[PDB]
Formats: sequence, C-alpha cells, structure tokens
Amino acid sequence: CTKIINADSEDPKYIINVKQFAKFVVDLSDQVAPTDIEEGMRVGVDRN
Amino acid sequence: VPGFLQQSQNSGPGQPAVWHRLEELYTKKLWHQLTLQVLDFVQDPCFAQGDGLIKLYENFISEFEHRVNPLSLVEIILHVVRQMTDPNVALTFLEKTREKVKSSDEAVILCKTAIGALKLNIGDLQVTKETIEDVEEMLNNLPGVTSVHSRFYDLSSKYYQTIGNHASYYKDALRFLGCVDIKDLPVSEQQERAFTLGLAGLLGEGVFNFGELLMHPVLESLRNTDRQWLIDTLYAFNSGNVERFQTLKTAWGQQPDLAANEAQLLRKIQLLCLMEMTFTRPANHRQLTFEEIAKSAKITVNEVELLVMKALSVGLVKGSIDEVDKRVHMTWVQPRVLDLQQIKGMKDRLEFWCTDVKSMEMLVEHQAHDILT
Amino acid sequence: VDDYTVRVIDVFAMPQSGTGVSVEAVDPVFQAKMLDMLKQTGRPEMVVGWYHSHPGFGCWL
Amino acid sequence: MVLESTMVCVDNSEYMRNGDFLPTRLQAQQDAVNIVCHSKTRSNPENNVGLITLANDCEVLTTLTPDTGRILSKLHTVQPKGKITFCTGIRVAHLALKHRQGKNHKMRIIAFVGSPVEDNEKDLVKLAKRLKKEKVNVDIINFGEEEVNTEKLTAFVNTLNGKDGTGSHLVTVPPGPSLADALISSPILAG
Amino acid sequence: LLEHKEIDGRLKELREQLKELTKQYEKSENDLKA
Amino acid sequence: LGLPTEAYISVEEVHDDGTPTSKTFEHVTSEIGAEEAEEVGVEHLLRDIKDTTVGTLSQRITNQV
Amino acid sequence: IKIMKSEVLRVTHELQAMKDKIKENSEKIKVNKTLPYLVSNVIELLDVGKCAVIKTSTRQTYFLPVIGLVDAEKLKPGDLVGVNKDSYLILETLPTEYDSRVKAME
Repeated sequence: CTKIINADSEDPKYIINVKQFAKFVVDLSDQVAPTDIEEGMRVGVDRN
Repeated sequence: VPGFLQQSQNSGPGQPAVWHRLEELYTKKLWHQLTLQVLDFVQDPCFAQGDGLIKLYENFISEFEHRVNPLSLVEIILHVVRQMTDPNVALTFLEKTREKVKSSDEAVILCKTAIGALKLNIGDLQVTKETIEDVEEMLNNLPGVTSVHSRFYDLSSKYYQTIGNHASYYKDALRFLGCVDIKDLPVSEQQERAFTLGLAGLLGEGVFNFGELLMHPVLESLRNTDRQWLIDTLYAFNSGNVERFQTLKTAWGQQPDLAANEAQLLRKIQLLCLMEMTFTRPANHRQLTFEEIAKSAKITVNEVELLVMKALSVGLVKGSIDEVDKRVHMTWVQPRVLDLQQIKGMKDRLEFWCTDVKSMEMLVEHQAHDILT
Repeated sequence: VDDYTVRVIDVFAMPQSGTGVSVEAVDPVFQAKMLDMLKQTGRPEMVVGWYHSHPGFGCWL
Repeated sequence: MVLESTMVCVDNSEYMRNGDFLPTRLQAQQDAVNIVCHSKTRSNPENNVGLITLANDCEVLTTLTPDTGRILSKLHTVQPKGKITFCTGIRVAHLALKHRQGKNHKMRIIAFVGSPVEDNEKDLVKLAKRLKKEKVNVDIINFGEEEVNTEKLTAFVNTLNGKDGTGSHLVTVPPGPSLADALISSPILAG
Repeated sequence: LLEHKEIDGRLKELREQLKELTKQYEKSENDLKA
Repeated sequence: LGLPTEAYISVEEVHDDGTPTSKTFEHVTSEIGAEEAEEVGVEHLLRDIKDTTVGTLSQRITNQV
Repeated sequence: IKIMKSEVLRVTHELQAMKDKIKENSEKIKVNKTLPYLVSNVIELLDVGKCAVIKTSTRQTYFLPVIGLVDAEKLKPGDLVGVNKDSYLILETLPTEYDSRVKAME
C-alpha cells in the first residue's frame, strides 16, 4: 500500500502495488476501518 | 363607443340591419363573430369614406380584443389603410399596429408586405427588396396561410417594368396562380393577369418552352373570351410553327409589348422549332441536313450553327454540329407536355420494348434452363 | 412451451452498471417499466432468462 | 372511486375567440379543464388524464396519463389559431380510450366545446350509435356560442344516454357567468 | 411598465443566471461523449 | 424481386412551381448494410443452400436472368 | 407582459426537469466512475482538442482520443492519473508520487 491520497473518510482510496502487476487506487471493505490501514503495509485485496 | 355607433349607424350601405347587428354583438362582447362581421363589412362595395369613425371603432375593438387572430385583425387593418390613402400617416399607423401586435405569426409579415405594396409607387428598390427577402427567409412552419404569397406577387410582379422580371415575374406569377386556388376574381381582372403573364412568358429570356402555361386552368378556362391572339401566339410558339402571317397578325393585333421584343421572341420561336424537328424524327435518322433547319426554322444555313450554340449555352439541348457534311447530332434532355394521344403512342412504344425484353428473357431462360436449376 | 422447449421470443438490453454483470445489475424498476410497457406494445412474454457477453473469454459461467 | 383514463378535448379554434366568460373564453376553457382535472385526479388518485386539440386536426398533445402537471402546462401556450372539429376529436378520444393501459379503468373523457359545431345531424347520430356500441361514456359541456345545447348536442346526449344510458349530462353553462363554482357544482357531485 | 420594472422581476435570474445549469449540462454532455 | 424497403422524407414544397399545396414525401435511396457482429448473425441465420458469395458462371447467368 | 409570465412558467418547469436529468447524468457518471481506478503515468499530451498517450502501470501504452472525465489544462506530461480499468479513460488526477532524488531528499 502507498499514499493515503489524503483520505479524510471522503477519499478512502489508496494506490496499492500488487508486486510486478500494476498499481490501483482502491477503496476499503466494510469489515475494515481506515484506522487499521496506513501506508507501506501489506494488505490482502480481493479479485472482483 | 355606443354613442358613435348609434349616431353613425347611417353612412353605410344597408345601414340599419348591419349596424344594429354591430350593436347587439358589441353589447354581448362577441369578438370573432365581430371580426368576421367587420371583415365582411369592410369588404363591401363602397368607398367607406367615413374613415375617422371607422378607424376609431376598430381602435377600440383592437385594443380590447388582444387575442383575436392577427390574421383577421391585419386584414381589417389592410382594408382600413387602403381606405385612408395617405402615405406617411398610413406608414405610422402600420408601425403602431405592428408594435401593438408583435406576435410571431403572420402579422408583422403582412405589415411588411403592405408597407412594400404601399411604397411600390415611391422608392421601388431600396426598402421593398429587403422586406421581400425577410418575408421569404422567415416564412417557415406556416405554409398554409397562402395570402402573404399573393401580396408577394403584388410586390415582385408590379416589379415587371424591367428587363430581368420577365422570367422571374413569370415565376412568381405562376406561383401566385397556385396560391389562389379558387378563381373568385372578375373575368376582366384575371384577363389582365393572364395578359401580363403571356407577356412574361413571351419576353422571358430564360423561359423558352415552359409548359403548364397553357395547361394552367386560369388561362385556358377564361382566356378564350377576348384577346385570343395571345393564346394563339402561345399555341404557335409551343408548336414551333413561325406562322409568319398570323404571328404578324398578333404583332399588329397587339402592337405594344411585342414589336419591341420581336428579336428575342424570334430567338425563342426558332429554338422551339428546332425542338419540334428533333421531336418529329425518332432518332431513325438523327443527322439533320442544314436544308431541314433552314426551310423549317426559316433561317439561313449560316445561322443554324449560331442558334444551336445558343440552345446549348442556355442548357436546353446538348448536341453537336458537323459542318463538313452539313449535319447536326442531337442528344438533348429537354422534355415537353405530351398530348394524351402522344401518351398512348409512347405507351405502345413501351409495350414494344417490354415485350422484346420479355421475349429475350424467355429465350435466355430456355437456353440456360440446364444451368439455372 | 413445455419441459423440452424454451422459446426465447425476444430480448431487451439493460443499462450498463458499475457493478458489472450481477443480480444487483438488474434494475428492478427498469425491468418493471420495460416489462409492463412491452406488454402494452404487444410482447406479453414472461422473462425466460438473462444473457451476458463474455468478450473473448468463451462461453461459461 | 372508479378507475378511469381521462382524454380531455381542448379547443384552440378561432371560433373559440369569444368574450362570453370575462377574461377570455379560451382561458375559460384552460382554467375549466384545470379545475375539472383537479377534481377528477383528487377524486381518484390512480386515474389517468389526457389532452386533445380539435383545431384543424386532432392533436393528442397529452394522452391518458395520471400526472396533471404536464397536461396543465400543455394547456398554456395552446395558441388558439385553428378551427374546431367535434366528430374527429371524439373519434380520437374514443380510440385513445381503447388504447388505455389498465383494463379495469372505466373509460371517461372531459369535453369542452365553446364553438358552434358545423356538421350534419345524420353523421352525428351515427357517431352516437358507434360510441354506444363500444360502451364509451362521455360527458359533454356546452361553452361559448349562444346556441347552447344545440339539437345536435341534445341528440348526442339522449342517444349516448339512450333511454337514460351512459350519463352524458346536458349541463348548461350560461354565455355569461361560466364561473368556477358554476363549473364545479354539478360535476363533482355527479359527473 | 406595470410588471415590466426591469424584467418581470424574475427573468433576470432565470434566463441566464439560472441557465448556468445548461452550461453544467454541456459539461455533462462532454462527460457523456468521453 | 427488389423491394425490401422504401424510405421517404417529407419536403416543404407546395406541389411544384405553379401548383397548390401538398407535402409529397421524397424518396431516398436505401441500402441494406450491416456492421461486424451483426452481419455474422445474419450469416449464421443463413447458411442454407443459399449464399455462395463467390460468383460461379451459373450464379452470374442466374443474376442476369 | 403575459407572454413573459408564460415563458417564466415554461422556464421554471424546464429547470425542474433538467435538474433531475442532470442528476441521472451524475448517477450514471458515478456508475462509470466508481472507485477501483488504475493508475497510469501520462507520457505526453498531443493536439488534435487535446489527446493523451499514457503508460498504464500494466506496462501498456494507450492513446485516448478524449481525456476522460477531468479537466485538461494542467495535466503535466507525467502527472499520475487514475485511468479506468476497462475502458481506459481518465476519471481523476491524483497528486504526483515522487521524482527519485526529490524523495531521496527529505
């Protein structure tokens, strides 16, 4: 995971880097809270 | 208002019945019945010289209606301004009315064409042409009114005292004849109109054959009464026969308007004549020797080439000239009216070519039945 | 028509949605108005099924 | 109460050009259809209303629909620049009534004529027969011209109300006070 | 000049000031074709 | 033989230069043309003994007939 | 004066209608511009009225005849944007990440 795009609960998207694959801006799941997500950590993301 | 109406109930043909009807319609505040009554009243046979009180009456009526169709209101205004007969005050009244009724319908249009008609006598060009182009450019989504076009005839027709407006005047005059479907005009008026129409057709530089001029009902129905020489000229020109004696008979039967344009008329009749010789021989021997054109068109063989060139230049025929053997090749694309017996003859020609087509179709079908499968 | 026949008389598309091709991509309101209004037109056929295009993925679910 | 699809027949003819009602006979028709459609929609929420023009052609600007705002707006800018035609107007009303959406909806139209109908009694009576075969129940209201409830109109009523049939009331509107209360006292109580 | 003070008291904002929503509609149409 | 469709457009002319009012729908040349992924559906709907886009002598003579 | 009032009512009804139309337009815009955008490095902008060629993070170059759903003035040749995952158009611009040494220098 990379820069938080300055989320402030209205931009929950973050640019994330899936290894040698591309990078995507993505929003959180309802089971997780933004306080549990910050830049630079490994995060499991769904396919759909 | 009722004071003048009851006081001036006289000063009008059949005054009591009509003016008491006006009284009872005014006290009941009916307006469309009132508007039809007043258009009938102003269309009466009279001079209606009581202009002041009638214009006051229509002033109250028009100020109080405010929803009567501006077509009828403008018809009443047109009749009343024909009645006043004074240029500047009529112009100011027309401006005041068109500012009173600024609706998008055919009110300002008829105001403009009335201005043009009243101004034809003084200042023919500088103001009427722009009104004409305006009227034609914003004539849209109301083609059914068909009266502005009669006034358009008035303007661009009383413009025929020129050289250009002999084919263009003919154009808008035929358009006008289409505009007024029902005849409903005196025989003398339509006779004068057909007189100037025949003049337009004969002196029209761009008009050479132009059928439907004989076939328009307005002339064929009522021009056989008087001045039949013009209709005879139309017959002879469409038939191409120079008929020198009878053409001259009409020339000194109608000395004016035809002696001073005899040159262009001769050009036109000669071109029509060449059209008829091209008609007579059904391409069996297309090559026409200069003797045929010389004797037929009553010209010298030095001038056949010139008139052929003129006919090609205008756009009626697209042939070519062989001077070496004194022949002319013709491949022309100018049709004509076709004389119902000629319809039947061309029907028979079509029948011949269609049965030839059918016969060869059966021949190829029978010969190729093995392959068609 | 019977247990051995399904006759797809007609098909009508559905608005493209951000979900993709799912059961939330069928707009109940759009489906309704289309159904009643086609019935008015003269096509009173029950909805047989659905279709979606797998572009270049072949035919499978 | 009852389900219906109203097909109003608004006249924007040139014979509509009358001062029988104070401001404007055309505006009298506009606010008359306004008030009657208000009453009908408020009487049954699911009812449908529509609009027909009768001037020189049968324009069907608004067909059988429940919303009243858009038919209301169609009343404005009606531009009364035509000539009335009752027979083709009622024919279009009838065929629209055949093309209503809900089958349970009992057919009903509102017709406002303020012009003298120029026709022949024989075509009128045969049209009454044709509308009677289809059980199309009309209400008719005479506005405008002084020949209020003309023998054509009375024949229409007594034939469509054949031996007290459908209920095309001959409600009479004076050539003077076509007042809103005069246009709601009779119909909202009955028809 | 009864109800013609400047322009009907209302058309001044409705004709162009509240027609900026048509400019926003133009923006929406650009979004469409994009 | 030759009448799959006919497309008409109304024009604003009365009837001619010198005639009363009418409308007179105007004919426009019509073609039956398809884009990709529609013409293929047509072909699959076809593929009876018909088609044979290549023109054999037999088919060309049939075309002349 | 009366025509003016009729035009006023007409324009207010048109306003009410086009309100809900622009709302439907916005809803379908959000239908297209949802959330899982793909970031692409805008290689350069070309004039046509501007078209951009981009290098998406899937090591793929792409030409865009229309520059997505964002303004097109600043749009630096290198400005990282979130291009659509399927139709490949620019839904939004996001702030630049870093430029090697400029992050290597705090």
